[PDB]
Amino acid sequence: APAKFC
Amino acid sequence: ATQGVFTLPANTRFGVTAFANSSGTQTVNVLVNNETAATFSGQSTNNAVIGTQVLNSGSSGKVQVQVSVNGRPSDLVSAQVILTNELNFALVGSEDGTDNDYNDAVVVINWPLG
Amino acid sequence: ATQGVFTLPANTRFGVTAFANSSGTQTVNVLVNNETAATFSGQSTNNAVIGTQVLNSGSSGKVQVQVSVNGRPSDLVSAQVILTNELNFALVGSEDGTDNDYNDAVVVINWPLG
Ligand SMILES: *C(=O)C[C@@H]1O[C@@H](C)[C@@H](O)[C@@H](O)[C@@H]1O
Ligand SMILES: *C(=O)C[C@@H]1O[C@@H](C)[C@@H](O)[C@@H](O)[C@@H]1O
Ligand SMILES: [Ca+2]
Ligand SMILES: [Ca+2]
Ligand SMILES: [Ca+2]
Ligand SMILES: [Ca+2]
Repeated sequence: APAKFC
Repeated sequence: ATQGVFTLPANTRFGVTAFANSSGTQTVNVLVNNETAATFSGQSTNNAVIGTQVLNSGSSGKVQVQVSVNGRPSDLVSAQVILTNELNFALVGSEDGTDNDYNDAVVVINWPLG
Repeated sequence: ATQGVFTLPANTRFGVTAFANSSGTQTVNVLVNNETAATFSGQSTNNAVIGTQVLNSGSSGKVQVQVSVNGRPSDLVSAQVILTNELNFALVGSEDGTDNDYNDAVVVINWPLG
């Protein structure tokens, strides 16, 4: 469950 | 030009509602007099309401809408429209990607209430 | 003039949401090609969402919004506004009484979706 920011 | 920034009449209640149409999780911030007054968050590709609330425009009447996805500001388009000199709509669209449908978070502000 | 009637691009999905700001119970009918396709009901003086749904504009693309309060047709005002030649809003306010704030039921239609 790939989580990302910016 | 600057987009998503609206001058409301002072000390007036307004509704703000945010819709989603993107596989990206939308973060909407509503600022009153430069202070974050409300924050909505959600993901939907079927126009789901990801937040709704009543705010007061305060002494300055300045309301600003900001949209970001995973902490990346979306590009904004906006306008205000007034019907029979009474009913106010402030409208925001945003784009978090490349396809330019500008609906990824749609934000609607309306006043007066009651 | 006629109000609350909108020609959309054919066979297009669109959002429709209704707000309430009256002490009267608001009834909102949305017709697609002159046939009822959605109906919302609710009472609020706090801009509560009384309904939200996605519809298809069908082959004609004709969409009509009606508002009643306890069987009584409300006076409508409407307009459509398009942002960056892509994001569409169809806006309706209505008056059920005498103060003319025209927010008694506020209906917002937006497209494209997705
Ligand atoms: C990917 O996140 C693109 C994002 O979601 C698509 C399904 C579509 O709604 C597009 O407009 C949006 O930018
Ligand atoms: C009733 O007198 C009028 C009805 O309800 C009020 C609370 C207010 O919202 C008014 O605008 C509406 O027409
Ligand atoms: Ca997009
Ligand atoms: Ca989209
Ligand atoms: Ca009224
Ligand atoms: Ca009212």
